[PDB]
Amino acid sequence: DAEFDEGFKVPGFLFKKLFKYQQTGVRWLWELHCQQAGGILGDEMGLGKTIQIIAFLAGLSYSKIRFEGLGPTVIVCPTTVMHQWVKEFHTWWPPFRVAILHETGSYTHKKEKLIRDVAHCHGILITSYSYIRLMQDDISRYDWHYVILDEGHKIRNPNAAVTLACKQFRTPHRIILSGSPMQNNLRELWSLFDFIFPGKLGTLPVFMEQFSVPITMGGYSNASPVQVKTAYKCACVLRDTINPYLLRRMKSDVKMSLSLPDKNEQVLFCRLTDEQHKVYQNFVDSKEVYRILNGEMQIFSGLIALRKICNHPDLFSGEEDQFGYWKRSGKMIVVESLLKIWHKQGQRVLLFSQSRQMLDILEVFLRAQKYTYLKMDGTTTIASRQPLITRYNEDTSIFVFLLTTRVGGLGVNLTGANRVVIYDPDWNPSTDTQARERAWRIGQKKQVTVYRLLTAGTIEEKIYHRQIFKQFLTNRVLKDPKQRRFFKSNDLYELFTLTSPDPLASSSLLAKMRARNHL
Amino acid sequence: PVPPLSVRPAVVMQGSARNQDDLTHKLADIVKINNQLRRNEQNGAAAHVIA
DNA sequence: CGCTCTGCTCCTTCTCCCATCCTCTCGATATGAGATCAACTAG
DNA sequence: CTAGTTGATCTCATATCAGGAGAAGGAGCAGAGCG
Ligand SMILES: [Mg+2]
Repeated sequence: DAEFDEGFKVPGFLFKKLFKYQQTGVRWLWELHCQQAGGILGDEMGLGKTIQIIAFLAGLSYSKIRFEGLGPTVIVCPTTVMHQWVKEFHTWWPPFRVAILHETGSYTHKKEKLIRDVAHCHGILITSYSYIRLMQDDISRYDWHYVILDEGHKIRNPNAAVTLACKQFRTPHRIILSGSPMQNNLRELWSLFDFIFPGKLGTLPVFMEQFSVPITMGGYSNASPVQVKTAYKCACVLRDTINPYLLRRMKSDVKMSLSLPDKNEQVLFCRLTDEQHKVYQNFVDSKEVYRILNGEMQIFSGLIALRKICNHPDLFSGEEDQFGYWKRSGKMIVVESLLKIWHKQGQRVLLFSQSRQMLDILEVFLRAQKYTYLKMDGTTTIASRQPLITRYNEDTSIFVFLLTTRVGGLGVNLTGANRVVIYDPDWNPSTDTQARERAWRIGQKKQVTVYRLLTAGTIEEKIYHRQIFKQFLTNRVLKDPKQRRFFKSNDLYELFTLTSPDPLASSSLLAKMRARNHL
Repeated sequence: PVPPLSVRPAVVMQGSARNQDDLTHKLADIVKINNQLRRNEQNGAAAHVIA
């Protein structure tokens, strides 16, 4: 057995399975427990965070450290991964009672009875974020011990009802599992750190004034050098502030110690077809976009219309001229070529989409070919989602796995897939990141590559630029503060244009004080 | 109290966009400020902005 | 004789009001994904 | 009983001088009256 500082023992057989970084994470989690503080397991997608949590909880109950050992814990996760958590708990620590609070569930009686039973039995209640919002009256009356939030970046909006619900738990032991705990700006980081440890980053106004405006405003292309140094100063301050409670391991410092196969992250710049280009040019020349640029109307109509046009001209639905015909969209032509090549190479492909309608169009195109597909979007019943994933992970007869990035991403394991193609960019970089890490995970025995399709000179390239800027802003505070300024664009409201190509002894402390001011 | 629509009728004008009564716009402002204030209570906020 | 209790005029604020009825012209004035639930819609 | 399909509904997320008149309050002074 592994013996930690005070009284925490994790069983030897369980400990041996864990990797070096995973047991380092268990150590860190128990140091947080000693401090009675929350934390973020920021390890990227696929590095293993369900296993670290399961091992830490198993050692906490095993070690016998109100609550004797482990109390009644609640795990809030996306609906598609609830049964995944159940399976991992059963395989790794079968002694735990692990009930699902969901319509699928296993209880077949009043839910409130299930919450009461798990609370009074010191079991693990896995629930969804929607249920936490809905059952906040009952979920918080029972003095839970641990409130692990899997994919806790769903709490990123400080004013969302789910966030306010999840911030009602009285316990100090609040954990977030999310390999991307910053997706659009630093408000998200503040929301997460308000959840795990309400005090460190102060009130949201104060956090804005001290960190968000300095750090963000120093990343713009026109930033003055003094402002860049101020942003550096603030980013370093914030990194030091959030260091003890963020544990973020990359797949670069762990890849050598984990034997993952090679990865590629190509970004194809697809070409609008003549008809697609015509529709795009007609729309950017229309009066609606003119009204948008004048501030009269909301930008959403034009933005969504351009995204649809780049996806496929489903605005004006033009035999072999049915709705969604592949040859009318350039990205669909590229996807057809890629699918042909990969099928002749005997490989398995993971085809993502932001839009459900574009997913239906891709599904129709796949039946048009002889490819054997398998689809999972928000409409599929939750109870069948983990089965479906297992199916695609089990038999290699299934060639392509269609997905929406909101359901197909976000914590599922699809290591059976070999190639991954992100068909449509999103405004949030993190959606695309999780979608592309669905394949390159622990258990991937083959070389994976990511093909991220963008239409050249369209709104999609501008979205790619916006999310590159967001990723740079995130890296400025997650990996290093020396981040190069985003210079590719100014990120203004001219994304409506078509531009198709072709003890310290008071001296080290005083030195740090002197150096920081100089910055 | 929110008066009914007959007290603040909304008339379909020549332009298809509906026309709202003055009371309706005032009520919209009241709802906006009330919602913002209620937001600033469920999550704590400085007394200055609340005032 | 100190201290209070009116109280007296007076200046300040403030709020209200300002005929009835009729005619005409003229200017200004989003969209989809996911979740929940409830009705089926059948097995 | 009992799972799968169908609609409604909610949340959430994607960028960039030429009035006047009267009534109510407060102010300062003046005195009366009693400890
Ligand atoms: Mg996970």
